Amino acid sequence: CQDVVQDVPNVDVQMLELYDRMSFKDIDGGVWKQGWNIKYDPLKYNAHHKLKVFVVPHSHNDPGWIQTFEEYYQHDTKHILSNALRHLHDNPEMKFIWAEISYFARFYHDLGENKKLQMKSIVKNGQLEFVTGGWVMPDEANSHWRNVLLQLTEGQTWLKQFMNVTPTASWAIDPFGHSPTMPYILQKSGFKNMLIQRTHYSVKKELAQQRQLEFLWRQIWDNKGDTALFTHMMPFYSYDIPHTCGPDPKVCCQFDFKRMGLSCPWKVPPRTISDQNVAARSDLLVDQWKKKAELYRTNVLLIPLGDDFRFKQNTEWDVQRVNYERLFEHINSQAHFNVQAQFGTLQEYFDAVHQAERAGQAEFPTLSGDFFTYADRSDNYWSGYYTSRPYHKRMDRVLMHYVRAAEMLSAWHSWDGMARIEERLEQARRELSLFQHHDGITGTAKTHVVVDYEQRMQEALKACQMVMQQSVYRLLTKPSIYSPDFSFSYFTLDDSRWPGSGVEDSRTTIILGEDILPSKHVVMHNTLPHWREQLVDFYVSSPFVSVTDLANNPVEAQVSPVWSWHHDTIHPQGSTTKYRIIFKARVPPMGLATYVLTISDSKPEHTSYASNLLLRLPLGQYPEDVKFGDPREISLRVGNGPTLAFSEQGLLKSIQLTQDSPHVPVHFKFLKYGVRSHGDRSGAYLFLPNGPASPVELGQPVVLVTKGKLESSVSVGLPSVVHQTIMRGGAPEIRNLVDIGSLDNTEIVMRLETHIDSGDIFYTDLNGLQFIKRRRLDKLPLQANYYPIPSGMFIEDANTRLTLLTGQPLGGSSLASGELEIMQDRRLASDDERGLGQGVLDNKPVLHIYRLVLEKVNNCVRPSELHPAGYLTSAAHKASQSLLDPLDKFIFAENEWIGAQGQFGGDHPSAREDLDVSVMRRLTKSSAKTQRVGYVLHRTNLMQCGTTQKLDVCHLLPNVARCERTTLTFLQNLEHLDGMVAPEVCPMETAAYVSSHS
Ligand SMILES: [Zn+2]
Repeated sequence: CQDVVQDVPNVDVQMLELYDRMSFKDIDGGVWKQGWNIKYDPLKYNAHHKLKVFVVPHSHNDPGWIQTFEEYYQHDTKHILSNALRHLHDNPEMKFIWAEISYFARFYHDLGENKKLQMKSIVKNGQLEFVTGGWVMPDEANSHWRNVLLQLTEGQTWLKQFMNVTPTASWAIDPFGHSPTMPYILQKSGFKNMLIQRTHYSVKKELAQQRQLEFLWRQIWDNKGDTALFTHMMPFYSYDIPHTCGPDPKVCCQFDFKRMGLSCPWKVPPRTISDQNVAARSDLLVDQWKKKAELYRTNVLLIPLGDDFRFKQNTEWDVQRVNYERLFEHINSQAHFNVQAQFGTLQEYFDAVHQAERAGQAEFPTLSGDFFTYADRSDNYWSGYYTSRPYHKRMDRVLMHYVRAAEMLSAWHSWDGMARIEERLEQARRELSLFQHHDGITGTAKTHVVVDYEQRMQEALKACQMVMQQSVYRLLTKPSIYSPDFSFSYFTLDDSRWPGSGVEDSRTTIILGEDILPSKHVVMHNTLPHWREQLVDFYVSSPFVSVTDLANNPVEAQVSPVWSWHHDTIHPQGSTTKYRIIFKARVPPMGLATYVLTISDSKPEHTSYASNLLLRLPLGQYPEDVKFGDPREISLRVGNGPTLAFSEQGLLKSIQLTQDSPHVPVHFKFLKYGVRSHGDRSGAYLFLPNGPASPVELGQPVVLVTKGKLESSVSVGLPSVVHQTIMRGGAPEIRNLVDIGSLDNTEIVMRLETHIDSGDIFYTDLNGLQFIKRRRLDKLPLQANYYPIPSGMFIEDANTRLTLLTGQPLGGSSLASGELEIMQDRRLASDDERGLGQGVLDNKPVLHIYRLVLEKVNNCVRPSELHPAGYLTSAAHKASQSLLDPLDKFIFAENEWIGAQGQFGGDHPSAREDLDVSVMRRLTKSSAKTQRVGYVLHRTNLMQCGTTQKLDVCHLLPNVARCERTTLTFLQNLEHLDGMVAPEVCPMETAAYVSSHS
């Protein structure tokens, strides 16, 4: 294994380093507004050194944006794919690339066998080429790497199954900035090349000037270069035809033949190509191509030809094909051009580029880093969509976990097709895959489309719950008794965090009575491959409840009241009819644990009761009366864990890690950003703040303090936010119920203030996979120092680190030494002129979840001050795991459960803490005679600060007949393991394995 901590990779372009030494001047470059007047030596070209031009037709299809998936399918996409099948069949020389397999599967399954075979013929002979072959073209900022791999797998599994093709070239023309997570996953999924477009105009100029627009993109920690993937960055402002022929859009627009009810903004229309004008038209176009070609190191030129939902009308196919063919015929026949031009595919471009490389014609630079935050012009930084529609951003992480749990729980067995496990899991995977779209999770779609995504994800959650509860009943019911009704609800799921009782009062109360129903079985699932102890809670009808395991061993518990917050002043009310029972569940690796909740007369031996302090109320049978008092400071400690001090407004002010350590200042504060009155308006995409954020007036808010042996919390009702700090004996958990209400042109930010001597350095993660060093640049505007916070952010000095872990992707920064900040929600009256044609006025209450880890790092082995990566501690990693993959809770639905067992997976290996089974998925239905199960293993890298059994997934299921290391999609064998043991994986590596069973 490589050391990813001590050694810094040597790369030609390191983006943090490049950023430091770039000026980012927005100079008028001429016809190429953000570049320069490109010049080439015409004697560069001759009969032995021709320019080879591939013109690659394409159609950018959004699976939701202005219209829903189905609306676009019926209005646009089904016509584009009908016409592609017809025109390509009829015209053997015509080419077309297709990215979105969600639309292609929708279309293909509706074809007659004749058309299906015709479709197969144009794929087989390379006329229609799939690029990436993901379900969608995903967002790269907010997306979790697990969901990027899921949507890739869903698209490529469809292509392999129905078209017997696996793309090895990626096409990502529209995501709003680019992540090195994409090459990481692509290169471990068999890919050889990828293409990107939306990178900062100053980065385009800078790389273009050095012909570094093609590069071997490696991971920021990769010393060896084994992660390297060949990347083509397109050089200009758009993927549209005016911005793809060459540097001058006024010329390129004349070669978009559909613009004869569309026109050219530069007011020179395209002209039909004739024998009268082909010599002149060809001279104009080839001059553009030769300028584009000066930006690249080979004599092979990519000329994309398309735009949004193009190639819809058969006459657009005619007018583009016939005019380009007249140009190609003229140019190829005229030796003075020294060009060979033709319709081509993306793979054809890359193949030719690598042929040129192998022949010594070019050697390509190496690059590490990311391409956030994107600006398409001036100060228009796209950091807005890191936060837009945060409700659905949170929903993404919930559904991610439920799909993982449902696939893992159901994987243990083969299921009868009558159970419809495969149908439910396929629905769940596709709704979540669809939401990865760059107008889904981004929050950049119209309100009615956001509603479609929400309803799709809600059906997906329901599908996962049905699979999970059937699976748990099977895993924990004696095989001699197990006799399932596949339509029956054996368990209901209990989720304290989604949507959140403050968002929807939906959690079921377990109603117990010595009369009516004395006891209830509950079951916890642990998707992680190690023993886990976590506090769990349930709603109960009485406070006099005792916890046992199934062996009747008592379990210490705490009962708290059920609190909710109300307006008219924001104040808490307490239930008289339901209570929280809280206890520590101990659950095996990838396993289940059964407990029993039992009512009594009065206070049981092993259940404690929390005190309640209301600073500024009956609780039925709750045996401790609520104490009252004036606003004042408070200090709480749970177990041996940290001591937290709170202001008289119920906001953290300091953390003491240990009894004999200092009171470290850590202040939470809420602030607000506004919208510019004059010039560019913030919208779904753009963050254009009218200066630094302003404190929110908190007034005299009501602070609720609940104190118990197992769990304590401070809650305050602030304007727009019910803020809560929960303590369970480690890093505290922060919950914000965010209701931005009617606060038009407002962004609400949560800031932490410390004396940590961070300076201009902070760390943010990419797709929950890796932490990247950021440097705050005063030469860039505020919105440019905003980065994606998909799962966490941290600041540190020589001695101290503060890490904030998130349960949802949000936008954030460190805008000053010792600060972190993270946006909670945004309400924007104005459109930001990127085509959505509305503001963001559909806000709804969302419960945001966080863990806050203050740590001493002076005895941690940290990377060199030159390393572009950071790494979490054990504590911060486990805290992230708590948020993303908590224990699942199941309440047995019926009065009695015959055959009930107490534990599943007691014999499962407890793997090293830095190892995860990201995916466990059964690949075969019951009717297959060799059953197959896919595993994705990810090993992170944790900082060694000076403090388990081997996991072989090949042997997790019995009767293993063989085991293959595969691509992450499971679609190709990479290494036969004669041994049928999976070798363990290196730090920051991800490997896939498929086990076969007889
Ligand atoms: Zn798009």
